Amino acid sequence: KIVAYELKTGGVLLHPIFNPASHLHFSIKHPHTLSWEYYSMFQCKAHLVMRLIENRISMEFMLQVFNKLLSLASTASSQKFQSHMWSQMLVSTSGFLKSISNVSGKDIQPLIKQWVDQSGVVKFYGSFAFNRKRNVLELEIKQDYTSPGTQKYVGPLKVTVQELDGSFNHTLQIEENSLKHDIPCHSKSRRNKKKKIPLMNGEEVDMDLSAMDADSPLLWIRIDPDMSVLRKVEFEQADFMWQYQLRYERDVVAQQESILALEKFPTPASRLALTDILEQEQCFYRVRMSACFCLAKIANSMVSTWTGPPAMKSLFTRMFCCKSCPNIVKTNNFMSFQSYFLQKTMPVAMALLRDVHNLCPKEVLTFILDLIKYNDNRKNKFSDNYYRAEMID
Amino acid sequence: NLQEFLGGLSPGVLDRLYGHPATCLAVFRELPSLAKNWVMRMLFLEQPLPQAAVALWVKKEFSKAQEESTGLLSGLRIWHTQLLILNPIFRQNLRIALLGGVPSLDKYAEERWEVVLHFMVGSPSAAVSQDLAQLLSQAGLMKSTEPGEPPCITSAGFQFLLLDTPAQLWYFMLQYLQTAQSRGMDLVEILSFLFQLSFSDSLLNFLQHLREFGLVFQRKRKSRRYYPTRLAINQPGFIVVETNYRLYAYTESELQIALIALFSEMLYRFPNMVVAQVTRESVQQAIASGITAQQIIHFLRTRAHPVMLKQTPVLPPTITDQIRLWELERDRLRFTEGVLYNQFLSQVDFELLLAHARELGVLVFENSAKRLMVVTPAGHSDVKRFWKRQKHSS
Repeated sequence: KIVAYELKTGGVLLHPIFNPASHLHFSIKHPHTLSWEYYSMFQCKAHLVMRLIENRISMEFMLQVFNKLLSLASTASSQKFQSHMWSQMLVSTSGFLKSISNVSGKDIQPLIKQWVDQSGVVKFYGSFAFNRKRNVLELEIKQDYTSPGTQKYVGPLKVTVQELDGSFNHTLQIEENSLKHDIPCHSKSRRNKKKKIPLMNGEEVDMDLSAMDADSPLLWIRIDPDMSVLRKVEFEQADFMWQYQLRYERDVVAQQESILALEKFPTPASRLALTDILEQEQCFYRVRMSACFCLAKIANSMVSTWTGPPAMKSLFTRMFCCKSCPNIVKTNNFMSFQSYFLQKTMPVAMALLRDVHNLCPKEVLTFILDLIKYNDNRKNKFSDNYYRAEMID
Repeated sequence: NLQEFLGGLSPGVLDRLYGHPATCLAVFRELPSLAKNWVMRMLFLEQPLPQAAVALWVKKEFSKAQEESTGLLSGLRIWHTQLLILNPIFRQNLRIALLGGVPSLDKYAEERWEVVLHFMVGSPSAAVSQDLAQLLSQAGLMKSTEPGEPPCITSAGFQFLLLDTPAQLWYFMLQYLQTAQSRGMDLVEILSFLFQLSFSDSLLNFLQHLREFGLVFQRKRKSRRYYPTRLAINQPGFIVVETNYRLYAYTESELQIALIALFSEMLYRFPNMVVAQVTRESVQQAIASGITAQQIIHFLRTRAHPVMLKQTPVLPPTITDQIRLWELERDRLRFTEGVLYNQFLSQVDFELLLAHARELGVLVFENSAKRLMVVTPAGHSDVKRFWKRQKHSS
């Protein structure tokens, strides 16, 4: 939301100094002259910058800062002196930074100078190349700092590389003149023997390594995984790396960004990846709800190649319909709250299917109308208004 | 072949080359089977005839002979459609050609060719002739690079050496004509003499070169009259091959012993016989020099003693197979120049880039499973631009 708004119009400036922001058509000196979208993005950027301050100075020290502010205010709140002490209930920026420096011993003045006083987000364009001879991974990260909303980042940058030997984090120092970052790569001895490949968490899984390159061990790369800067990343992986990142990652933002990047690769391996995500309980439900729409877009792009039925129809009849009647939907029992959301989002994406003539097929429209006719809600303890409203959608 | 040589010519040189005395007859004899008769037929016609008649003038069976003869004679341009009357000049010359208008010599030719081959090989004693040496050097079978030192023998030289006398001489004369054009000697005038043999300053020099090759011999202190030898118009074997890679050759002329030593190890030399061994060392030495097993096998077969002619095949299968295997073991590893890009991302987008390097001729090997393509550095400035254009298209 904030990178869309700041690249759209100028930027949000937390803590201006009194104009400080002349790129935008109102004055930021008073709350009653702000646009309402600017007020909303102001609150949004403020809580993300506080998450960044928690990233630099750990969460227990952050809660100690907040407790110190509240304790000064509550010793202030019981005095009777007319504001000799009632102004300890008012916080400022300098007092907040001083309380942070009191509890932690680190000051955050570079982070405050970059993300508060400066009003911009950063844009990262990354591309990699694997050097087989020296066994290194040559990343190439360049910033677009000449757009109207952007600024230049010179700090450190975390990158997480999943190779066959596991998941390794690397810190890169991205100075102004930097372009190529050579990080080292590990072995490929988990392709010699079939062993399980260890993940970002402690677990390990069986991966189908037939799509991987023979010479490179690395399975996927993520630039800034923890969202530790206010950034927009445009990484150029290969399509099998996006499919491996969609399947076997233990991070929902990486699964979402792989869904978002698989729309450019309409190959049938990506259709298999999104269909395996859709069938998979123990995936987070908002990833499957995105995979519905991604599968609809991919299915629209590979018409005159699609083999069987329309997308997600057989999967809908496998998950939510009767075993004896495929075209009759099961009676509504909405007590699971994840297959309820997936059931009410799957025909909405299924209706975006189009034939070679650019008209929605009469197999999906008939399916949606049979979902509407055979709807029986006399048996669940929950209402049907959102599911029926999504059927109209 | 002479058919190839004459086919590789223009109409302007062809009609001039069709001289009255002999050419119209020498080129006629070339006509393999049927073109003789049709040409004879329409030797007396002053009126062209339709092509359909010629087409239907051969039965359905064996028509391929008709088409091949018609194509060959169309290439020779003996006639013109004129709409198939023969060329008037050729018709007149052919009508004028049809009722209109030694034991010491062969030995001399043999000895002269033998001494020529002795000079070709590294023989300390051989006939000396600067013109012959430079002619052989420019024929493509010899390179000197140093006038003071005697010229060595190139790879093609050994292959030419191992050829039989007829083909050897024919190829030598073909190269002679090709170099005659380069040096400026008129090709037509010299060529007509060869045809006339089988029945000016340039002529005198050409005849001198032919005499040096041994095809002709004036015998009268270089008089106008000449008596061509047998080779000018255009024998039992002596090697016995064992099953243990042993050759017993009844050779008295040093040329045969040298030729055998080129690909065999000599052991004994008797007055009327010589013993050699065909070992890996000698065979691979010849192969490295440039020979291939086919020439060695053909040479041994043609110079096969009558004793081993009774057995079929004449050359033992073990010897032949061993020679072939020895030649095959010679080459394994390779060499090329290339550059590799990677990360081709989209599957359907990488297939379009494969056709760009294949049409230009800079593609070595590809890979649709890993999206990898090797491009030679010679065309690197053209593939990258295409890739950039594709990226721009998106």
